[PDB]
Amino acid sequence: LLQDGPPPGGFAPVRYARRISNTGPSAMAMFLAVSGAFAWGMYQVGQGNKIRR
Amino acid sequence: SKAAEFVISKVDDLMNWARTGSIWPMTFGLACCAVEMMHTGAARYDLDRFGIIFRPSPRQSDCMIVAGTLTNKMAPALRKVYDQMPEPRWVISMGSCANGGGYYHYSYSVVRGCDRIVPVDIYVPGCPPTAEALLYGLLQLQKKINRRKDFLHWWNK
Amino acid sequence: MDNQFIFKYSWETLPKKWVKKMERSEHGNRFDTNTDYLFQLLCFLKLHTYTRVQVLIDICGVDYPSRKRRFEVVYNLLSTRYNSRIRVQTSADEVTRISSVVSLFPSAGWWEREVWDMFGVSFINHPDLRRILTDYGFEGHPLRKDFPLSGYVQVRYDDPEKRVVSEPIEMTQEFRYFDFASPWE
Amino acid sequence: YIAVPAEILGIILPLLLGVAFLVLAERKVMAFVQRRKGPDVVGSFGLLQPLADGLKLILKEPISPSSANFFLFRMAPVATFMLSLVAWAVVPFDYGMVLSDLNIGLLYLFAISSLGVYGIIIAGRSSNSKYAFLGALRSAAQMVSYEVSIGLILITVLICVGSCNLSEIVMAQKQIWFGIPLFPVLVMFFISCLAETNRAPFDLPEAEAELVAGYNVEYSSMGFALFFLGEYANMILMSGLCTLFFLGGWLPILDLPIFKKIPGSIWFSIKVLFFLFLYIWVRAAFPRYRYDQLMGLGWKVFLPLSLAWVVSVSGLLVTFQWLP
Amino acid sequence: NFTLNFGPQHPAAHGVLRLVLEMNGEVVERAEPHIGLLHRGTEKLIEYKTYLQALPYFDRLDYVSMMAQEHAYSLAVEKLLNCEVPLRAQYIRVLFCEITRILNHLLALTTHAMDVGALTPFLWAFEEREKLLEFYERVSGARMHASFIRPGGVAQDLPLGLCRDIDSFTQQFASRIDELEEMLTGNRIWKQRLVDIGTVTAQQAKDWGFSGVMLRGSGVCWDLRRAAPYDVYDQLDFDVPVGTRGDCYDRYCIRIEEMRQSLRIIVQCLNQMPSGMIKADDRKLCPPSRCRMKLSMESLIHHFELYTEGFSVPASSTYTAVEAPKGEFGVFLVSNGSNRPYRCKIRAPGFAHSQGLDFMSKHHMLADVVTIIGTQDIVFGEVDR
Amino acid sequence: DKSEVTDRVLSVVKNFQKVDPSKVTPKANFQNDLGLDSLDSVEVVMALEEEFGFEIPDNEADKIQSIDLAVDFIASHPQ
Amino acid sequence: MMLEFAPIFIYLVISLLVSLILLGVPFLFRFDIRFYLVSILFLIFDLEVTFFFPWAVSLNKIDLFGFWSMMAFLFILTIGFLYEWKRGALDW
Amino acid sequence: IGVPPNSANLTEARRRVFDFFRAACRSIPTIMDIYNLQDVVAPSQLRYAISAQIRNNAHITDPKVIDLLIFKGMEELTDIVDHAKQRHHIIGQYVGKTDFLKNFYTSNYF
Amino acid sequence: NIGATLVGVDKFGNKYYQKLGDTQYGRHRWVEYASKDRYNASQVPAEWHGWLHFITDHTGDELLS
Amino acid sequence: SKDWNTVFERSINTLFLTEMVRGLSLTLKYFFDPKVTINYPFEKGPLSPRFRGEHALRRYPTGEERCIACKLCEAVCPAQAITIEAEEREDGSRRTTRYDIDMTKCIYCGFCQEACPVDAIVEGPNFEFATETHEELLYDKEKLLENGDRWETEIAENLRSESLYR
Ligand SMILES: CCCCCCCCCCCCCCCCCCCC(=O)O[C@H](COC(=O)CCCCCCCCCCCCCC)COP(=O)(O)OCCN
Ligand SMILES: CCCCCCCCCCCC(=O)SCCNC(=O)CCNC(=O)[C@H](O)C(C)(C)COP(=O)(O)O
Ligand code: SF4
Ligand code: SF4
Ligand code: SF4
Repeated sequence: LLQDGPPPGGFAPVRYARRISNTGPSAMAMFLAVSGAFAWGMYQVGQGNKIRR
Repeated sequence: SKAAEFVISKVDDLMNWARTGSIWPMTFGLACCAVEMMHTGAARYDLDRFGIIFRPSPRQSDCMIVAGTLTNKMAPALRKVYDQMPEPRWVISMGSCANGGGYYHYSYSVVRGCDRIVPVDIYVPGCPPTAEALLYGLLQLQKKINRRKDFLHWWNK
Repeated sequence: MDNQFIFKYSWETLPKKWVKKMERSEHGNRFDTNTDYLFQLLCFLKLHTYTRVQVLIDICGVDYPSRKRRFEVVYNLLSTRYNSRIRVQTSADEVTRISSVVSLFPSAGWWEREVWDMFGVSFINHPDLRRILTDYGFEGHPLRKDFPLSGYVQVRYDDPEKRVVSEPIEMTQEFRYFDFASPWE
Repeated sequence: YIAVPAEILGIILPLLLGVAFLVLAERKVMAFVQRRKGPDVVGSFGLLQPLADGLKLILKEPISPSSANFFLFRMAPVATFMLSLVAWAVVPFDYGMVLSDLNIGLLYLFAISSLGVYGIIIAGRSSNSKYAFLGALRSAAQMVSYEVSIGLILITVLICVGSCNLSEIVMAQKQIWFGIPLFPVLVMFFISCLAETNRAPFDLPEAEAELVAGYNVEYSSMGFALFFLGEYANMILMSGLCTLFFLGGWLPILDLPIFKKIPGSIWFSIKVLFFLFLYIWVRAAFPRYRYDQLMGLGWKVFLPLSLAWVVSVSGLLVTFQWLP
Repeated sequence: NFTLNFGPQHPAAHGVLRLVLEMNGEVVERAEPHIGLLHRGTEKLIEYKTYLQALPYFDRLDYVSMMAQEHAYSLAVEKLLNCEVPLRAQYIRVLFCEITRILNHLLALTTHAMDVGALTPFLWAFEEREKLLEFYERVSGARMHASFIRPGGVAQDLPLGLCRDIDSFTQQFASRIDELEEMLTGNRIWKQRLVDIGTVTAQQAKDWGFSGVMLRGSGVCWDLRRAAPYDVYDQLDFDVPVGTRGDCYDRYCIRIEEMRQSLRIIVQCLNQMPSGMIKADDRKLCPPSRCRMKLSMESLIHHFELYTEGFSVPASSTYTAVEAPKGEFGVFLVSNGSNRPYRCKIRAPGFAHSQGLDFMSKHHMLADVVTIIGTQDIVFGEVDR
Repeated sequence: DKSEVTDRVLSVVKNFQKVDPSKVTPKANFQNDLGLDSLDSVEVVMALEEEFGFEIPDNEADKIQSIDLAVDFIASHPQ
Repeated sequence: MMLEFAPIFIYLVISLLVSLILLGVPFLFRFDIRFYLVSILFLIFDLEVTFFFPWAVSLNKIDLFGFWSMMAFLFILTIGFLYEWKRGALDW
Repeated sequence: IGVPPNSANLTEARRRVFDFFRAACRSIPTIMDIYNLQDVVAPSQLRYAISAQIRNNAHITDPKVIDLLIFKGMEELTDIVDHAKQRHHIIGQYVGKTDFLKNFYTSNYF
Repeated sequence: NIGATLVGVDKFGNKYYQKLGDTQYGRHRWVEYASKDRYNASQVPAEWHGWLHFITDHTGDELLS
Repeated sequence: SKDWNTVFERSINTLFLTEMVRGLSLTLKYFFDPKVTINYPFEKGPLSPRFRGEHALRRYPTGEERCIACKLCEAVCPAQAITIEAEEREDGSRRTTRYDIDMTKCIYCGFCQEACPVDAIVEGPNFEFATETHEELLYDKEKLLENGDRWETEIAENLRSESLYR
């Protein structure tokens, strides 16, 4: 007389549709963050080589 | 003999501690009991906590767990696997099919337990044994290892 | 596409002398042929447009140790696009070669060997017919009603020679057969 | 002059203990990723577990098949362990904390790295197993293939520095670390070192019982232990090299605050720890490469790209006369 | 072309799998799996035990979709008996079959991934599978092998505090699926190790009898629980994922979508759960209540004659078929009219999948064979009966 | 030549426990003169191919019913 | 100069002794061709690296002539490597 | 190759029996080479053993039964030749007052 | 070792603790064995066995009545 | 087909391992989260009142053993583990003189538990009974009765609790 079952009104809705987020770094800006860093770093390496010389 | 007894007792204690703190069982899973055996090593029970890392080959493993039924065709393979292991060779008969007959125990192509071959040290009963049951069986095996006076016997002889 | 339509069609379309007998029931539609017009019947049922039976589910086997044709192999079929099931069966014999159907359905290659292994009904024009389930040195066919449940040979390890050797069966506790059969039924 | 073996022992024993504890470190930090704890019952937090493993391997008398050759099957782990340990004689820690101050240090490291291929070739053949021999041969081929990428990246580093001395390279990074300008070269070097030591997504030796089973499938406790020790020492060595070339070996991060006056021997240590953490992270982050695409990748993605990086760095330095 | 002997003795390749194959050095020509190492002998042992004693045989076969296996036997016995089962039992049977489907898909996905090399999602998914094995522990006596489903209805009623826990699990199971999927679908290595591997055409799948995910991975919309719905599935709303290319990647996507649909069906069954009795009442094939057989004479007689003799199925024969997680699982019962089955052949979906390995590994790499084994989800309990 | 190999193919025939050296000739039929069975004949053929490298193919193994034919075939063989 | 190799030799000897005693302690208690091609490719590029080493170190002394004389060598062997690429010696 | 259809008459089965015996004799060096048995037994009396086993069942007249024995013999031969049968089994199968008093002394059931 | 409260004692001396979470399992209730020599791996009595495994909400002291 | 603006993004993404650092960062989110494993010797996993473990022969509160040798359990056991021998005592009532269970054959299916008309045999919640010898697993009558006596205070409570079912 006490069968287990859903509560009066039913359970809450649930999502199952593979929610997609976006936590990626960037799209194109990483190319600049690499290239400008490369140029400035090579300049710094040149200055270091001059000091060592 | 009493003067040189403390040293041999300490050596026995050290060897027993070393052998109990790192057992490398070989997953010789055969049937549904292999599911529970790999399920013990999951994130909930963490079989690795006791230094129970598994091994892929019988050359390095010092223990093996016979999880699952043992048919007639796999009996020679089981014997060959057991032979290749190094000297200690502790064997655990997980499940109810491996530790004597089993739920079949009567069909033509079934070995009535893994005790006709590969002599067993610990019998773990269940179909399939609960993960805690396998953990208790491993603890019992560790307790068995602690009773080995390896150096005392070789020094008395 | 349902049971009755297929029954009418295969009663009309099928050439005679192929189906020895047929049944129509809710359990399943049967086409019992005469162990020789099997390849032809399956080929017709596979290629015909109104009966596009494409997949062979399994090849069964029943041992009746009371009829002259002892064995009875059963071919379960299924038509995917018509969504219908046809169960064709024959009558075999312990010393007789029944034709194989590997050419039509390649999946039958292993059920063929399994039926050979369990019962002993050999087949013609089959590439292998090697034992697939029992031991390499196994003797006899186990699913026959003659074969004892415990079997004929046991397996154990003996120390005089370091290998696993077979031996005559000798059980500690015999299989207790409980005879629950009662009258009034 | 009798104190040289004291230095040698002070190098060897801590390094062997470091390998032993690195095993525990990976087995714990990989378990924490998978909602586990790892070995936490033997010692305080498993800190005694490596000792237990070592003692268990000391015991459990070896099986010693030695079917084909008594010598080579027994000498190969010795050779690979010697090669793993010997390259530490030139790595500088802070300033004078280096065993040998070679002027050809990079060439010596290159020779040692390329010379470890035999340890998995003679060992592979010595075991009478087709699955062991063929897998060991393929692993040797992979290491040999990535050796050239390692060498080309070393040339890229050497162009900026101007000398083969290892201790001089770190002093060349006073202005900035080499990870800033040529970061993609650092990434390529790290991936190649992953492939060189058979670790993370290239470790087909531990591919269970596939086409590759491993060169150490049939080895006793101690031979397998020696191979394991040697290749984890190689892992530590390559992490140290990667953090010594493209990162300051002992130099502070940016020496702006005042607390960066701490000894430089620990900067090297924390950087090596960071790279070891990346090693283990990559291992328990990605699946494996099949051997066919691993070879194609190593020959068509890392050789031309490292060659292009060599050419670009050399041209840029020559054009602006930013040469040492 | 030299020949090497596979056959590892560990569950890191599912165990019990000889698989002798031909090698040109890097490309496999013909692979011959040697099944039979797990031929326990159930099919012979079925005929010696009554219709109730033979139920636990079906849990052992395909021992990861336990309640999806005895369900076929129960349906076959019901069809042979003209037994009508109450609605609540049908709903809970559907719910537990969906739980079996989820368990099988999780285990198959993670075992296949660990075969590839990805070992971290393995423990995550077994952490999530703990929660469902606990549900199995609750309703039945045992975690894994649960003889919950009987020919009449189910063995025992659900505990009071079960549906709340099941819904609480389903609240976060979708997020767990997303977490497991983000590590593999979007990954680069996973794509190059699966795409264009083991491609099967629809004609090949039909010819080789690949009913299941392999059939649906070739573009064939053949779902047995929608084409031939047995329990209350018409009321339930779900979709049938169908692949485009027969490679291993689309089978993986299909399995993920199948897990999604199983979660949806579990939610629907939890919502639409009627009251009433669980065991049948038309025929006498159900035990009397233990609070009833102790004060009634006819009830005690029925209890005695059912737990010794069992119910006698009238003489007939049939082939049932349910949608097991592996594929189509069917039981071919032949009844002699007595209380023991005359012949009970078990159509294992993994048998055909394993035989169809020879043409799938045609001109592939050797390490390309373990992924083909993983993608077809073979357990050797069902293959060797 | 035939004489060199006859002295050796006569020796192997003595091990069949049915053939008496008092009833053997260079012209001696196995089935008729020696009374050998057809199975005994094929065992004799089997003993012949073990004498040397040749296998005595199936097609030509049924035209050596007489000992002289077998001797001629063995002598006139490359192997 | 060469006095920095004596510590290396002694270190090698001590490492050999330790490795020997490590395994001395427990006693107290079918043909393929791609491999050969990739090995030759490694040999060629190993010679490339061997030639690269003197060039990179002595690069400030020689400017715009040594660089181009090395780029010509790189171009020749890049043509060779491209020929290896198309002839199916890199993919399997 | 594929399984031939059953023989129509006994003379067609007789050539099949001879062909099976021929193949068994052709393959007999392989067993002696891959199972490492030279001092225990010589190849010549293996011929006698095979002939005895093939002549014991010589009274069967039915062509179908003879064909089935040939089939089973071929399966056994392929099992032995291939690495299926295991050592000390081929040699196991191959290579007073009165009987009543012995049988009485050993057991009741003889 | 430490937790929210302490739930009863045992004739064998081991003490049973109990912690309460909010929504996730883990660190609910455990046992601190009185002894330390391998603790026999099984020392809980029949009354406290049910409470430890969440079989019953009875403490075990209440299970005696 | 490409527009010189999408090929740039696709080439860059395949060159900077963005889809790999995505998973790399994903794997790290559980590193600092609380763990899930349990200290088994101290805290054990949650069971259910219906758990089927080591068998036990319970007896009446008066002291008489509850088994009446009806042999329903022996006749319903699918594994054929139970062997029973009965005899009329000099008291007059029927009882068991030899009731043993082969724990190696037993599969813990609970058929024997639900076949008793008097609830003589039950499966206790004890899942830790691994032994060292095979002959010890053959549970005779005395060992099984001792098991029933040991777990009576909890077996009876388990039976009373889930008595609303079955
Ligand atoms: C804080 C210190 C941290 C130190 C460590 C740094 C972080 C390391 C983290 C490593 C994590 C990832 C490790 C994964 C291991 C395996 C990854 C290999 C993947 C791979 O090889 O794919 C290749 C592409 O990637 C590649 O090619 C890789 C090389 C990319 C180099 C970048 C070159 C860009 C040049 C831009 C120059 C800019 C300046 C110009 C003036 C080929 O791709 P595929 O074969 O799979 O697909 C079809 C292409 N045909
Ligand atoms: C190591 C090798 C492994 C395999 C070894 C072999 C194992 C299986 C052996 C086969 C066992 C059998 O019985 S299978 C073979 C049994 N079949 C027969 O014996 C045919 C009946 N006999 C006749 O036809 C004639 O009497 C005949 C005697 C032939 C000649 O006499 P004729 O010329 O007047 O015809
Ligand atoms: S004990 Fe049970 S679960 Fe384990 S192999 Fe035997 S039947 Fe399967
Ligand atoms: S069913 Fe219960 S009462 Fe009957 S014989 Fe078995 S244990 Fe005794
Ligand atoms: S649990 Fe099942 S197998 Fe075990 S004794 Fe009871 S009825 Fe028999």
